Amino acid sequence: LLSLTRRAQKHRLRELKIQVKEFADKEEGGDVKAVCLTLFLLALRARNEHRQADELEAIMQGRGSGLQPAVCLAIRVNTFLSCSQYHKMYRTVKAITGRQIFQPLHALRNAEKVLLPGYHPFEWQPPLKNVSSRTDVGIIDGLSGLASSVDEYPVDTIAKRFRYDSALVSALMDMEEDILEGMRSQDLDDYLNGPFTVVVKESCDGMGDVSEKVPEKAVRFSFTVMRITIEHGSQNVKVFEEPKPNSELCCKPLCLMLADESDHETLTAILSPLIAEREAMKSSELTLEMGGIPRTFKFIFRGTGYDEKLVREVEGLEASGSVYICTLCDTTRLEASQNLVFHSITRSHAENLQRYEVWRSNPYHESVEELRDRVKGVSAKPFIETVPSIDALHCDIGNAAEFYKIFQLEIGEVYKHPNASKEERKRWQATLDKHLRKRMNLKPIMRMNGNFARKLMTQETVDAVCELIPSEERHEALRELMDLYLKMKPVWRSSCPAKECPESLCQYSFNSQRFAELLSTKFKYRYEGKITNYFHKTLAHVPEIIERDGSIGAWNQSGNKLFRRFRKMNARQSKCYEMEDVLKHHWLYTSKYLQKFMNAHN
Amino acid sequence: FVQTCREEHKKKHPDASVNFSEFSKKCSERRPPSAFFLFCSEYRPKIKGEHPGLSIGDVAKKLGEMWNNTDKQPYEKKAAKLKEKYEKDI
DNA sequence: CACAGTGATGCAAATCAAGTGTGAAGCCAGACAAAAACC
DNA sequence: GGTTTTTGTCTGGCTTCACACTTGATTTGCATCACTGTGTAAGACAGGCCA
Ligand SMILES: [Mn+2]
Ligand SMILES: [Zn+2]
Repeated sequence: LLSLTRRAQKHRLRELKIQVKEFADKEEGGDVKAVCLTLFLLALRARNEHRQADELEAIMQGRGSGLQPAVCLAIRVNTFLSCSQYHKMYRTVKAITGRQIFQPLHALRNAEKVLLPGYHPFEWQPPLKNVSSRTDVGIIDGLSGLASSVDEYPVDTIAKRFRYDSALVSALMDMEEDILEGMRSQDLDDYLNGPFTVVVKESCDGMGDVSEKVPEKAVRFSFTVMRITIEHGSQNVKVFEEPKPNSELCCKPLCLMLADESDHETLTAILSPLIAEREAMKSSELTLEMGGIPRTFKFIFRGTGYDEKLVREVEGLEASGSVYICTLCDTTRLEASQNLVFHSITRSHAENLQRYEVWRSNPYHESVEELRDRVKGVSAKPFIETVPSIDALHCDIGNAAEFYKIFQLEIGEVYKHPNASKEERKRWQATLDKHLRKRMNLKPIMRMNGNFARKLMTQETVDAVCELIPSEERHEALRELMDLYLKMKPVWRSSCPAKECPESLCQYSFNSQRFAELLSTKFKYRYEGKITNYFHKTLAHVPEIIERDGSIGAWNQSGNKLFRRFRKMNARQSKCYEMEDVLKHHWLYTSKYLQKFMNAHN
Repeated sequence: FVQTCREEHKKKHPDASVNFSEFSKKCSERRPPSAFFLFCSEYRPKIKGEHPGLSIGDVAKKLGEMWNNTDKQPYEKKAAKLKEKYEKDI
């Protein structure tokens, strides 16, 4: 029967075909497919041919010798193949192996729809203020209806975005598998639906020059699901937390725009609807179906991803050269330099909105200098609530810069030479450079960086520099200073110091105070009314930041490269649709679902 | 129940294997070869004739131990010849 | 400065290939009753 | 309550793989190399207002 061709087998089996179709229509409502599938699987199992039966079951589940269109999508996206390229590979492999290993282009588009915002239905209770309840919304114009007539302000920018809620929905549905499995891993039940709390790191950076060749700048507003806890009784048990918070991979894009991060008018115009949406979500519950069961989520948004320049810009504060050097407190550069450590986090978004109104209203009729001291730098109206933090890098860098200056000044013995000239200090610096090259193999550089700081902040480096210091009494002081630095460093370098270094976390304030004291006694020569934002944050606010955020390390220079990559290779060369394609592509590229396939070899 | 009924009956019927039908009624009622490889194909008969029930692990362990102790140059020659023949095979 | 990301590189570890006798794993049959939802 | 289903129960004798062990020449897996261009931000540097 099998050596026969198609018309032959149709004929010689026509009788059984009629009998089988009759039985199928009469017993299963005409579902011939299910009847033949089960018949053949059961026959295979009956003949002890479990291998072929399992492979058939897998071909019906799409797991063997045919890639699921989602896996094709993961490959294509994750390898930056264009549709033309992808189709060439698809058609070629199919022609040469006869089998359709990769799926066609229409299958990949259909698999895209599921992974893009706007596909699953959801509810907000109570309905979000000023946000549409439509759930089938995906990519929408980033201008949010900004007027474009020739009379109005000139619009020089193209941007595309998601509605912030819909994107949260898609990101949760993307991680559904991790959420269920984490519930299992905490010895909890799959079907529980009690209020899940999602913590969300909110992030914003400009991406420099994006141009393909005039500079073309881009802003990326993005988010990261940081942690999802479930409430069991009255314990909040974590069901998920991101392993690599800072990775490009889990940084879910929310809006991409072709604009300058310092173009304030445009920035507020484009970002303000997103903030409006996030405000809306701050007081509502999200109902979303996972695994057949309706689940309920509530969110905590923490804008910790903003470098200092963008913090200052969105919170109404002055530019970085200001005297008000801290975005956490009201210190001045002079105050922070004289007052070494006793500073506390003071500022808040509301305090800044009121300080703006005070600037604006001048209620006590003061002069501009008196008003500026009254509002401690807030001269513009804030429009984003940030959680300004510190980067562990900048702690190391600020410390190392101070130690470098102390080393060169201890070699020159600056206390004995108060009127030392520029060239004498320069030769001091040259002496230290030369000796550090000979002893520690450190190429003197003129721009401070992480690797130089990492190699210089060692006890052995202090011994090396002491080899050039006459007084050993000052060897004592320099070595104790470096010891204190090495005690404080783990706290801000770890990713969870309350387990990895709890002794140091405790002793941090004692150590910081002793460090500042030793600077104020033995090292008075390096006081001149100047200190950096980074050094002030390291000595004044680190324990407070760990109390608030838990970690320093956990809370984008590839952003530029990745943006440009997508634009050049995966996007229509038309102003209308390039940004659509780039945003869609980046979103797909951050899906944990496709990433799982790409890691399958583990 | 049926599993407990039979288990009990394992000593009731001293050593009988009971029928399915009747028991239901009662429960109810209550590449080219390496030089070493071609060598082993040729030497399997000698080792087999001298020891017939040697397992695969045992026969291979022996073949390997004695041939490892070894003379074996013609095996390598045949291997190289078959190798280049297969190479030609496109 | 760091670092991204290229094609080449180099060494450790699978892997292949033959012999076959096991053990493990799943399935068959037929009368029938539990634990379950449908009027 | 009757009338419909799912899912077991008890055997063995079956069929179909995986493992077993060796040797050494291939094949894969994986981290690494040397190397510059490019983005970024640390840090020189130009500058004009008012005394
Ligand atoms: Mn930036
Ligand atoms: Zn401060």
